[PDB]
Amino acid sequence: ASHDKQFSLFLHKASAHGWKVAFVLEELSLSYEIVLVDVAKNEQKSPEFMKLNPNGRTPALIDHGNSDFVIWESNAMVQYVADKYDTERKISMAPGTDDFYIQLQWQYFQGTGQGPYFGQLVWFTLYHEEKIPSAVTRYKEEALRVFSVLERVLSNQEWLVGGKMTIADISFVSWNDMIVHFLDNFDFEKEFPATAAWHYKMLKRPTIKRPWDERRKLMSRQ
Amino acid sequence: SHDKQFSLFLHKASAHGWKVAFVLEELSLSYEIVLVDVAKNEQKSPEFMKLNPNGRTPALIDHGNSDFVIWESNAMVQYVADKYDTERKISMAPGTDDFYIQLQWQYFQGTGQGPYFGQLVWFTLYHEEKIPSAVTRYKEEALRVFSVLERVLSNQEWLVGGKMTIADISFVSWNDMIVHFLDNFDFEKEFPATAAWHYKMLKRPTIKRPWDERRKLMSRQ
Ligand SMILES: N[C@@H](CCC(=O)N[C@@H](CSSC[C@H](NC(=O)CC[C@H](N)C(=O)O)C(=O)NCC(=O)O)C(=O)NCC(=O)O)C(=O)O
Ligand SMILES: N[C@@H](CCC(=O)N[C@@H](CSSC[C@H](NC(=O)CC[C@H](N)C(=O)O)C(=O)NCC(=O)O)C(=O)NCC(=O)O)C(=O)O
Ligand SMILES: [Cl-]
Ligand SMILES: [Cl-]
Repeated sequence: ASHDKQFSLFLHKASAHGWKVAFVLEELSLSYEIVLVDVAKNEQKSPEFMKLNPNGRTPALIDHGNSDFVIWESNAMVQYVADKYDTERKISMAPGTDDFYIQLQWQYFQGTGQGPYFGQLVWFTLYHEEKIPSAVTRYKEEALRVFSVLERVLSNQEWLVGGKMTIADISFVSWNDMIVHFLDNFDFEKEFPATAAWHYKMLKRPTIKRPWDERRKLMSRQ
Repeated sequence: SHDKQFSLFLHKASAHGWKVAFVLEELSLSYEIVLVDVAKNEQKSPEFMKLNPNGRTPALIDHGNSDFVIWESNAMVQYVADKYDTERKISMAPGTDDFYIQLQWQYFQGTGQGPYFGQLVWFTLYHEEKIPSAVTRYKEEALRVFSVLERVLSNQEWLVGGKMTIADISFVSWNDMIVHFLDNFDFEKEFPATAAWHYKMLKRPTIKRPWDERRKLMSRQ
């Protein structure tokens, strides 16, 4: 509000979800200011943040270029910015097309399949009040299953939809980079070669590397 | 093998396929239910994985659109509503701000209600080990989901656009299924606005009819 960027992006630094939106904003050359919402201090349950998102979870977006339009759910945030602002369709499918709905299917797989299950692996590994190996194993195996699904497609085609990198592919990047540290003796390239190549190719793009380097800086020992 | 516009592949006990059936009914679109029995691991069959590489129900084939195949229940709903609800009886207009609010709520359903409700069911009934702290974690999360809905629905009739849409409809099947997994739970007493909203939708014949079909199928092994 007291910055001149088109978007306010509210995120928690350790989360996969806000940075995903940042990747897309960078790709689309849209200006944004990050506003940190510190989940470690329970700031996501503050009245201020819950006015933005009644779910009380990060991230959320305010589009100051559209009369301060507020939207949450990281995948819906991505869809909103791509549909409205990716005029040249550099990284998104045209609305209405069959491909748009396949692009949507893949984002729902990311949001409902990758995200919550990766999140439960992290939860039972680090944050649950007791250590439960059967629960950790359940979600470790699920993470590997998710990689296998991606591999089954990406070993046969370059990108998830439309013959080029889109918001569907981009949406997996942050969680995929985060999760490898929670898997046993994990060699990404060895175990899922096509998925690894796809992941690392995206991560080399300066539009994606810059915010990801910023996350690393924010989380690093100051 | 049938003359209906859609083949809807679902598992009878799942919340997700019936949600799609509700929307098909609302839009007077013809469909044939094709059961994929998860109890027999049919969701990992070669035939089904050709439809959905994730190997989870449901999936859709639109025989009115060159046998278009799509999976993820919320994406299936969006496709059907965007393409066929031209009068916008139960959906927001594509492109509009309200479309993205409608999308936000469907993602809350798909990423927030569904997976957490599903883990409650999992740790209650299906996990090899019985783990009280896991059951507690997801019971509390289910109640939290209701509290989010209540925060909104106590102040406005519908989630978006001043009308019942696919956003509201998407919560119905799971909200009926979950209450049997909660202790000492009186929906109306605990979350009065959410309860009234839910019960109103469940009463619609477009929703009750497929839900009664679910009951029928559930009753027979
Ligand atoms: N579908 C939503 C998901 C949004 C989401 O997951 N937001 C997280 C980002 S913080 S990152 C994920 C977060 N981790 C934690 O809460 C651990 C914090 C640790 N104790 C500390 O002190 O830092 C978490 O929610 N773990 C449990 C789980 O995933 O089920 C959040 O706000 N969580 C806070 C809350 O729920 O109150 C979207 O895509 O936008
Ligand atoms: N985001 C997807 C979710 C799709 C989904 O959850 N599909 C389920 C429907 S069956 S219902 C949910 C299912 N239940 C079970 O696996 C127990 C089944 C019992 N024995 C019976 O016979 O009904 C399950 O996946 N429980 C664990 C969890 O939710 O994490 C499925 O195919 N599961 C099979 C699989 O994953 O192999 C969508 O919305 O489309
Ligand atoms: Cl975030
Ligand atoms: Cl199903």
